[PDB]
Amino acid sequence: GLFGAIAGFIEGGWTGMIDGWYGYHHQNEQGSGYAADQKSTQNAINGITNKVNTVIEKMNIQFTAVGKEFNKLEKRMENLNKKVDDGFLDIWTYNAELLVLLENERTLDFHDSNVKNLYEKVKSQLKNNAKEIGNGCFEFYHKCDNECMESVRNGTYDYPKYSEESKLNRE
Amino acid sequence: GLFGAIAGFIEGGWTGMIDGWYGYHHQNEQGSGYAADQKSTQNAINGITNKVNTVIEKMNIQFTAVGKEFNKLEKRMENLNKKVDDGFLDIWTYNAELLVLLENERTLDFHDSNVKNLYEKVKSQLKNNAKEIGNGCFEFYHKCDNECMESVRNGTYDYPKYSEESKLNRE
Amino acid sequence: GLFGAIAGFIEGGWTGMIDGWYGYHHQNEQGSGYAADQKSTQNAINGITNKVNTVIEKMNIQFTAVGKEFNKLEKRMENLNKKVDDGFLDIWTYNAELLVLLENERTLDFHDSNVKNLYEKVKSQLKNNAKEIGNGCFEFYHKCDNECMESVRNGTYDYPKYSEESKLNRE
Amino acid sequence: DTICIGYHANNSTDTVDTVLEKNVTVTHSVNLLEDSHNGKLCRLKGIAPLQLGKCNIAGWLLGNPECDPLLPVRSWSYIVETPNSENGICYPGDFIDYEELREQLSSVSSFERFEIFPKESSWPNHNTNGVTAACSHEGKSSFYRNLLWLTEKEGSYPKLKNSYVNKKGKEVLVLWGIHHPPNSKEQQNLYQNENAYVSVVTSNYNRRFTPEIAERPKVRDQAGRMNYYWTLLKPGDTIIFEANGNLIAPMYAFALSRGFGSGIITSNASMHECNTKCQTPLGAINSSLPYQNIHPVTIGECPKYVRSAKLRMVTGLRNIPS
Amino acid sequence: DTICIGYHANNSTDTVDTVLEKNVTVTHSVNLLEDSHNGKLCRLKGIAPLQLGKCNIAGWLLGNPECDPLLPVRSWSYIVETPNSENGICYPGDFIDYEELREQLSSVSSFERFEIFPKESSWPNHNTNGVTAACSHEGKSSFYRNLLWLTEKEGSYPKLKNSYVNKKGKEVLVLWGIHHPPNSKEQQNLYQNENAYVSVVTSNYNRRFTPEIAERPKVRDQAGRMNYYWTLLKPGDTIIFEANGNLIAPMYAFALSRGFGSGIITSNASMHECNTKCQTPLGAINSSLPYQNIHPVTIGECPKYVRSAKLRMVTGLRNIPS
Amino acid sequence: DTICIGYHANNSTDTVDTVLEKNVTVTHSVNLLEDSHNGKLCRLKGIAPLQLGKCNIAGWLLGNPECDPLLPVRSWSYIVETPNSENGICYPGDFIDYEELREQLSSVSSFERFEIFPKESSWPNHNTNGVTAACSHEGKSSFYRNLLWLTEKEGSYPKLKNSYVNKKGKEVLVLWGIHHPPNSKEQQNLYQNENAYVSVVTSNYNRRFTPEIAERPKVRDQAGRMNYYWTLLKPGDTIIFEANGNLIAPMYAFALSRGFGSGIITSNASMHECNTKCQTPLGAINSSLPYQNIHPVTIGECPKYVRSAKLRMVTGLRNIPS
Amino acid sequence: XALEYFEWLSA
Amino acid sequence: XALEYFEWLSA
Amino acid sequence: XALEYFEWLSA
Ligand SMILES: *[C@@H]1O[C@H](CO)[C@@H](O[C@@H]2O[C@H](CO)[C@@H](O)[C@H](O)[C@H]2NC(C)=O)[C@H](O)[C@H]1NC(C)=O
Ligand SMILES: *[C@@H]1O[C@H](CO)[C@@H](O[C@@H]2O[C@H](CO)[C@@H](O)[C@H](O)[C@H]2NC(C)=O)[C@H](O)[C@H]1NC(C)=O
Ligand SMILES: *[C@@H]1O[C@H](CO)[C@@H](O[C@@H]2O[C@H](CO)[C@@H](O)[C@H](O)[C@H]2NC(C)=O)[C@H](O)[C@H]1NC(C)=O
Ligand SMILES: *[C@@H]1O[C@H](CO)[C@@H](O[C@@H]2O[C@H](CO)[C@@H](O)[C@H](O)[C@H]2NC(C)=O)[C@H](O)[C@H]1NC(C)=O
Ligand SMILES: *[C@@H]1O[C@H](CO)[C@@H](O[C@@H]2O[C@H](CO)[C@@H](O)[C@H](O)[C@H]2NC(C)=O)[C@H](O)[C@H]1NC(C)=O
Ligand SMILES: *[C@@H]1O[C@H](CO)[C@@H](O[C@@H]2O[C@H](CO)[C@@H](O)[C@H](O)[C@H]2NC(C)=O)[C@H](O)[C@H]1NC(C)=O
Ligand SMILES: *[C@@H]1O[C@H](CO)[C@@H](O)[C@H](O)[C@H]1NC(C)=O
Ligand SMILES: *[C@@H]1O[C@H](CO)[C@@H](O)[C@H](O)[C@H]1NC(C)=O
Ligand SMILES: *[C@@H]1O[C@H](CO)[C@@H](O)[C@H](O)[C@H]1NC(C)=O
Ligand SMILES: *[C@@H]1O[C@H](CO)[C@@H](O)[C@H](O)[C@H]1NC(C)=O
Ligand SMILES: *[C@@H]1O[C@H](CO)[C@@H](O)[C@H](O)[C@H]1NC(C)=O
Ligand SMILES: *[C@@H]1O[C@H](CO)[C@@H](O)[C@H](O)[C@H]1NC(C)=O
Ligand SMILES: *[C@@H]1O[C@H](CO)[C@@H](O)[C@H](O)[C@H]1NC(C)=O
Ligand SMILES: *[C@@H]1O[C@H](CO)[C@@H](O)[C@H](O)[C@H]1NC(C)=O
Ligand SMILES: *[C@@H]1O[C@H](CO)[C@@H](O)[C@H](O)[C@H]1NC(C)=O
Repeated sequence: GLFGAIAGFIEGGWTGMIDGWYGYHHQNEQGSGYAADQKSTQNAINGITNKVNTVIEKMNIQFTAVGKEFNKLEKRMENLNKKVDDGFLDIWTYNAELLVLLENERTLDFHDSNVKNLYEKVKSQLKNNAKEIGNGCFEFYHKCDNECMESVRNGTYDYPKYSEESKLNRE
Repeated sequence: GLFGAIAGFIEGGWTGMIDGWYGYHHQNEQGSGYAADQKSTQNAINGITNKVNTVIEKMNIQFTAVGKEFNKLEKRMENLNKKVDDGFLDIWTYNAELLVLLENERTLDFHDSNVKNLYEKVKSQLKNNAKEIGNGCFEFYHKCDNECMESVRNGTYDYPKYSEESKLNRE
Repeated sequence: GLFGAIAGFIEGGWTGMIDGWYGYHHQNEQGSGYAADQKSTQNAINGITNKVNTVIEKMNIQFTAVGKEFNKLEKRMENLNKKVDDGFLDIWTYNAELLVLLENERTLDFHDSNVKNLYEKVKSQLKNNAKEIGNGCFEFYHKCDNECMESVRNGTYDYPKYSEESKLNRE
Repeated sequence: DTICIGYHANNSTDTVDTVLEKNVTVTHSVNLLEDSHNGKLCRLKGIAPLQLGKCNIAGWLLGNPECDPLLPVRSWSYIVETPNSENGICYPGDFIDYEELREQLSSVSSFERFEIFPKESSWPNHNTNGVTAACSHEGKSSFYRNLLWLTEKEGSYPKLKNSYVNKKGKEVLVLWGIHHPPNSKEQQNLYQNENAYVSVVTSNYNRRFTPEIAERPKVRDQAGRMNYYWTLLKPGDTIIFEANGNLIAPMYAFALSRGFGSGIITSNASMHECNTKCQTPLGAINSSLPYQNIHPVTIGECPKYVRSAKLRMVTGLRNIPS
Repeated sequence: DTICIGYHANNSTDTVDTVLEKNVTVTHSVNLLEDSHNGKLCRLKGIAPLQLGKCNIAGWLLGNPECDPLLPVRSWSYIVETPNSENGICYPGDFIDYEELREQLSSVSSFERFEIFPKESSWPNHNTNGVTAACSHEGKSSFYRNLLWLTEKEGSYPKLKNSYVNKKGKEVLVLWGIHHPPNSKEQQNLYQNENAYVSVVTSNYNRRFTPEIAERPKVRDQAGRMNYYWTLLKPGDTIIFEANGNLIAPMYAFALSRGFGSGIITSNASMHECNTKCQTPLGAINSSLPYQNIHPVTIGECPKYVRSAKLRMVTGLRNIPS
Repeated sequence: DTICIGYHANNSTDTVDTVLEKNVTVTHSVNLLEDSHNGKLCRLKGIAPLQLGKCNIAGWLLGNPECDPLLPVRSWSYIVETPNSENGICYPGDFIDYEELREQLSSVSSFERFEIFPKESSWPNHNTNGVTAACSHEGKSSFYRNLLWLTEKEGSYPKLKNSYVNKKGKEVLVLWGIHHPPNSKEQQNLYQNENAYVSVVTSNYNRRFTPEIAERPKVRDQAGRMNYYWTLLKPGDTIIFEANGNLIAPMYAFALSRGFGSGIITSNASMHECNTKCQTPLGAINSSLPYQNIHPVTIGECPKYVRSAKLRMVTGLRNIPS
Repeated sequence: XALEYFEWLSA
Repeated sequence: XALEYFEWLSA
Repeated sequence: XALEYFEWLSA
C-alpha cells in the first residue's frame, strides 16, 4: 500500500472477521474474538458509495443514436460522419478506462489510509501502557477483560486507571 | 482526512488564528497566543496557486462558434452538426466536473499532509523533552518563555539546552 | 513531498548510491558504504513500468487521417469538418497534458511513500536498541559489523540478541 | 493479554486493474460494463417496432407487390430492416433524395396509408392498367401498390391536371414517378407525345420533369428507367399534378405523425413478447450500468457504448487470505 | 507550559464537492463557472453589431421595402436577427443556396451598397416600373429595393445583354431573380416570348435559367413564383446578364470585406452603449473564468460552455469552527 | 556505529511539470512526445507514393500535356500533390463532383491506364484532330491526353453512338467532357447542329447534357467553356455514349483497385530511398511514442497529434544533489 | 445504489 | 491570479 | 518498454 499498512506491517487480512472492513481481534482470559470498528467502516462505506454514485451520475443517458445512409456521391459526408462517431468512441473509451484505473488506485490507498489511521488512534489511546509487538498488535502491561477491550474499541480507554499497574509490570 | 490529521486527532480548527492556514498556539507564564508557520503556509499557497492557474490555462479560449442553418432537404447534415455540438458539450462538461472533483479531493488531502508534516517536524524537534498530551499539543518538561517558543517556531530548538532540566522533571 | 520524507526530514539524496532508488548508508569499525534495498526498488520499478505502459497502451494507434476539399458552395460542410478536427484536437491535447500532470504528481508522492515506508520498517525493526538522530539516521547502542548491517538490510534483525548490551549502553 | 488491528478478507476472486498494478484481487467490486443482451427484438416503452420483412424502406413506400401488405395505420418505436432485402426498387431507376427521406422517417412515429388519387375516378381518358414483369407478383406481371402507371387511352394522352388538398391535419408524404422509355417508338406508343412534361407543385415545392430518351443497359430486363420522387405536403396545402405523359401517378399516400427517440436499424433477430427500455440490433439491454460493449447502435435510454472488455471498479480492500 | 499545532478556520460557508464526499464546507474556494450576463447587446472590441430589425438576411439582401433602409456602408462585429422576422422573402419562391450565402456572410465584416445597373440607363426598350402587392410598403404595391422587374415595353421585349466589371477591389455579392408566371397568358403579357431564357455568366459562374409555367397554390396571394440567385463576383472579373424575358435584374449590389470572429445570432436584447469581449444572444459576458453556463452560442473570446450548475474548486481547508 | 536510509540522486537535469509545482528536476523521466522527422517523402510499408509533380489530380486524370506522362500501371501508398500546381484544368470550365472524385481516389491503391475508345477506329465520320492553345505543349496547340475533341467532318456531324463493356474485373473510372461555344456561329461551325445533345448511360448512371451558348468573360483566352464529368463503371457493366455534337469523348480510362490507409497530401519534400510506417507532409516519423507535434496530417500508423510542446513523464525521484 | 456488504450499515 | 488570503504572502 | 535504470533489475 501507500501508507504501508495493508500488505505491509500487517501482511494479511482476517477471514474470521466477516462483519466489517476494519476491526479488532482481542485475546484475554475470558477468550478471544473478532469485532469490527463500525465508525470508520461506515465512513468508508459512505465515501466509496458516493464515489461509485458519482461515476455513474457523470455518465448522462446515451439516447437514440442510429447510423445514416449516403449515396455514391456523398462519400465525403459519409467519411465525416464516420470520423465523428469513431472519434467520440475513442474519447469515451479512453475516459472510462482511465477514470476506473485512477479511482481504483485512490480507493486502495484510501483503505490503507483508514487502516493506518485506526492503528494510530488505538496507539495514541494506549500510550506506554502497552507495547507494540508488531503485526499491528499490542501487548498489555496489565489484565484486560471484555469490558476493558470494549472501552478500547469505542474510543474510551482510561489511561490513569491502569497507569500504575502498567508502570509496575513494565519495570 | 487521509493522513488522519484534520478532523482527526485535531478535531477542530482555530478561528483565533486568522493570519495563516497552519500554525501554533503557545501557552506560558508570559501569556498565550496564536502564530502561523509562514514557511509551510507560503508553500501551500504557491502549490495551490499553481494548481488553479493550471486548470485555468488548460482551457483554451473558446472563440466564435455559431449555429448554422439547413433547408428541408439537408436534415442529415443538420443532425450531424447537432451530434457534433452535443458530443463535444457532453465531453467538456464531463471533463470539467471530473477534474474539479479530483483536484478538490487531492487538495484536501494535501492540507492534511501539510498539517501532519508540521506536527511531525515539531515532534522530532522536541523528542523526549516534552510529552504528547493529545489534540496535537505538547506539554513541556520545563519552563519556556516567548524566545523559546520562537526558537521552536522557526525550526531552531535546542535539545541539549533543556535536556537536563527535562530529565529532572521527567523522573 | 506529501509524506514529508523526500526533501523533508531527509533534505538531500545520495549521489554516492548509483545502484538503486532507495537504500542504506552504513558506518562502522570495518568502514562505511552505500547499499540499495532491492525489494522496494524492484517494486517501484515494476509499478512505474506498468504505469508508463498503461499510458502508452491507452492511446490507440492513430491511423490515416487526411484533409478533404470543398468547393465554394460547400462552406458549411468545410467549416463543420474543421470544427470536428479542431474539437478533437482540443480534447486530446487537454487529456494528454492533464494525464501527464496528475501521473507525475502521483509518482513523486509514490516515491515519497516508499522512502518513508522503508524508514518505518527499519525503525520498527530496531525499536529501542538504537536512537533516531535525525536525517533518517539511527545510532546504535552497540557494535555492528558488516554481517549485522546485512541482517538489518534484508529484514532479519535480531532484537533479543542485542537487547541486553543496548540496555547497558542506554543507561 | 493482547489486542490486534486488522482488515477484512474473504473468498472473493474479483480482479481489478490499477495504474501501478494490473490484476489485483479484491474483497468487493462493482462491474460498470454491461455485456449481456437477450438476442430479441422487443417493444420499446410498450410500443412495438415496425418490421418491414422482405422489404426495405423504398420497397415499402413505393408499395412493392412481393411484400406482405401492412395495416393501413401503424405506430412504432423504431423501424427494422432485414439485412437481406431483395425487394426494394423493382423497376430500375433512381430514388431521388432517398437518404433524406430515410432521415425524415427516423423521426416519424406513425403512418396512415390512404388513397389520395382513386384509381378509376381521377384520371379520365387515360389507361390505368399498365403493368410490368420487373414488378412481378405470384408469377404475373404487376406494379407498385401505391403508384399508378397512366398510359395512352384510345390512341391519345390528354393533358391531365389533378390536385389534392391536405385536410388530414398532418404532413402527407406523397410519392410519384417519371418513366423514361428507351426509344421514341415506345415513347409514342405509350404517351403519344415526343415532347412531354410532368409538373408537380405545392406552396413550397416546384418541380418540372422532362423525359430523357436513350437506349440503356438492361437492368432487371429493362432498357427503360423510372425515377422516383417524394415530397412532404404540409397541412392545409395543395399539391397539383399536371402532365401530358410519362407520369407514374400517386394512388396511395402517407399521413405522418412525428415522434422522438425513434430510428432505423438493421437486425437479424425476431420479435418476441417482451418489453425493454433499450434496444440494439443484437437484442435488448436491461441494465442500469453506465457503459456497454454490446453495440454502438442504440434505441431508447441506453448506456454509453465503449470498446472496453472490462470496466471493474474496486470498492473493497486488497484480499489477502494469508 | 504547552504548545499546540492547529489549522485555520473562519466564517466561510463555501461548499465544494469531492469524489468521496459531497457538500464539504471549506475556508477558501474559487468559482470557475461564470453564470452572470448583462442582458444587453454590446459592441464587440469597439465595433457595433449589424442589427437587421424587422428584416432577416434574405429580406435585407433582396431589399424588402418594409424594413428601414440602412446606410450605404456598414461595418460590424456580428449580425443580429430578431426571432420574429415577418419581413423576408415577400414574393413567394426559393432562395437558392441561401444557407451557404449566410455562411459566407458569417465571415463578412463590411458592406458597401452600390448601384450596379442604374435604373433608367441600363435597360433601354424595357419597362422598369413593375410592382406587386406581395411587396407592399405604406399601402401601395411596391418591389425589392435592390432588384428591378423588367417588363415588356410597347408590346416588345428585346433581347437584353448588359455587363458589369468589378473594379471595386473587393468581392461583389450580386443578386438577381427569375420570375415564373402561372400561365402562358401572363407570360406573353409580360415578356412576349413563350420560349424565353436568362443567362448569367462570370469567369467561374455559368448558369442558364428557363421559365417554368404552371398554375400553383396561391402564396401571399400569388400563383406565380420568383427564384432568387446570387454569386460572389471576384475582383476584376465581369458578370454578364443576357436575357429575353423573366429576368428580375440587379439594381444594387454589395461590395464585401472579409473579417474574423464574426457570426449571425438570433437575439431579443437591445443595443446599449457598452463594450464587451464576449457576446451571447442573452447578453454580454465580462469574465476571466474558464467555464460558463450562460449560452452555447458565443461571439468573441469566451469561456467554454458547459451544462454544469456549479464548478467550485477548493483552495482552503475543511472549515471546522468547533 | 550508525546506519542511514536515503534515496538516489544523479546529474540528471530532466525537468517535469506537476499540478502543484512547475519545472521539477528529477532523476529519471521518459518523453512521450515525438517532435522529430526526417524531412523526406518515404515509402510506406515498402510501397512508394504516387507523385504528380507539376500536375494536380484534375490535370492528371484529364491528361494535361504539360505534365510528364506516367507509366500505364501504377501502385501507391499515398498520393502527393505539389503546393504550386500551375497545371490542372487547362481549358476553362467546371469539374463536376471533383472533390467527391478526390475522396474516391483516397481509397484507390492502383490504376491501369487503358485505351477505352481508340482514336481512329471509334468515331467514324467525325474529325478527331481538334486542338487548342489553352492546352499548349512545347509551344504547339494541343489537347488532353485522355480525351478526344470530336468535330464536324466534311460539313456534317452524324449522330454517334458507341459503347464500352467493362471486362477489366475492376471499377473503371471514365471521364468525358461537354464543350460550350460562346456563340451559335462557332456552334454551327463545329457541330453543325444548334440543337445538339450528349447522352451518357450505364446501369446506374443516367445523364443528358445540353450545350449552353452565351458570350463569356475570357479565361485562359477562351470565351468558351468545357465541363468535365466522370463515373465509376462497375465490373461487367456497359457505358453508352450517344451524342450529335459538343461531346469531348473519352479516349483513355482508368482501371482502379481499392486499398486501405491511403490518402492525398500536399508536400514540398522530395522522394528518397527510405522506408517508414508513418508519413507526414513534412517528413517521415520513426517512433513508438503515443504523441507527436509534427503535423495533424498523417498516413500510416502514427502517434496522436497534439498541440503540446512538452509531454515528459517522471519515473525517477526529485533529484537533490545537496 | 447501496453497498450492502454488512447488515448493520445504515441504507 | 493571486491568492491573497494573507497579507505577508509574497504576489 | 523496460526501465533499465539498474542492472540487477529483472526484464
Ligand atoms: C463504550 O464503552 C464504555 C465502556 O464499556 C461503555 O460503558 C458501559 O456502558 C454500559 C451500558 O450498556 C454500562 O452499563 C456499563 O457500566 C459501562 N461500563 C462502564 C465503564 O461503566 C459505553 O456504554 C460504550 N458506549 C459508548 C458509545 O461509549
Ligand atoms: C529564529 O529564532 C531564533 C531564536 O529566537 C532567533 O534568534 C534570535 O534572533 C534575534 C534577532 O532579532 C537575536 O537578537 C536574538 O538574540 C536571538 N535569540 C538568541 C537565541 O540569541 C532567530 O533570530 C530567529 N530567526 C531565524 C530566521 O532563525
Ligand atoms: C540475510 O541476512 C542474513 C544475515 O546476514 C543472512 O544469513 C547469512 O547467510 C549466509 C549465506 O551466505 C550464511 O552463511 C551466514 O552464516 C548467515 N549469517 C548468519 C546470521 O548465520 C542471510 O543469508 C541473508 N539472506 C536472506 C535472503 O535472508
Ligand atoms: C490474474 O489473477 C488471477 C487470480 O489470481 C490469476 O489466476 C490465477 O491463475 C493461476 C495460474 O493458472 C492459478 O494457479 C491461480 O489459482 C489463479 N487464481 C485464481 C484465484 O483463480 C491469473 O493468473 C492472473 N492473470 C494475469 C495475466 O495476471
Ligand atoms: C450543504 O451544506 C450546507 C451547509 O452546511 C447545508 O446547509 C445547512 O442546512 C441546514 C438545514 O437547513 C441548516 O441547519 C444549516 O444551518 C445549514 N448550514 C449553513 C452553514 O448554511 C445543506 O443542508 C447541505 N445540503 C446538502 C443537500 O448536503
Ligand atoms: C527550469 O528549471 C531549470 C533547471 O533548474 C532552470 O534552469 C536553471 O536556470 C538558472 C538560471 O539560468 C541557472 O542558474 C541554472 O543553472 C539552471 N539549472 C540547470 C540545471 O540548468 C530554469 O531556470 C527553470 N525555468 C523556469 C522558468 O522555471
Ligand atoms: C464465496 O463464499 C460464499 C460462502 O460464504 C459462497 O456462497 C460463494 O459462492 C463464494 N463465492 C466465490 C466466488 O467463491
Ligand atoms: C444474422 O445475421 C448475421 C449477419 O449480420 C449472420 O452472421 C448470422 O448468421 C445471422 N444469424 C441468424 C440466426 O440469422
Ligand atoms: C431488468 O432487470 C431488473 C434487475 O433484476 C429486474 O428487476 C427486471 O425484472 C428486469 N426486467 C426484465 C423485463 O427482464
Ligand atoms: C465573514 O466574516 C467577515 C468578517 O471577518 C465578514 O466581513 C463577511 O461578510 C463574512 N462572510 C460570510 C459569508 O459570513
Ligand atoms: C425574448 O424572447 C424570448 C424567446 O426567445 C421570449 O421568451 C421573451 O419573452 C422575450 N423577451 C423580451 C423582453 O422580449
Ligand atoms: C469587467 O470586470 C472587471 C473585473 O471587475 C472590471 O474591472 C471591469 O470594469 C469590467 N468591465 C466592464 C466593462 O464592466
Ligand atoms: C550524466 O553523467 C554521466 C556520467 O555518469 C554522463 O555520461 C552523462 O553525459 C551526464 N548527462 C548529463 C545530462 O549530465
Ligand atoms: C516548402 O513549402 C513551404 C510552404 O508550404 C515553403 O515555406 C518552403 O519555403 C518550401 N521549402 C522548400 C525547400 O521548397
Ligand atoms: C527507427 O528507430 C529505431 C529505434 O532506434 C531504429 O532501431 C530503427 O533503425 C529506425 N528505423 C529507421 C529506418 O530509421
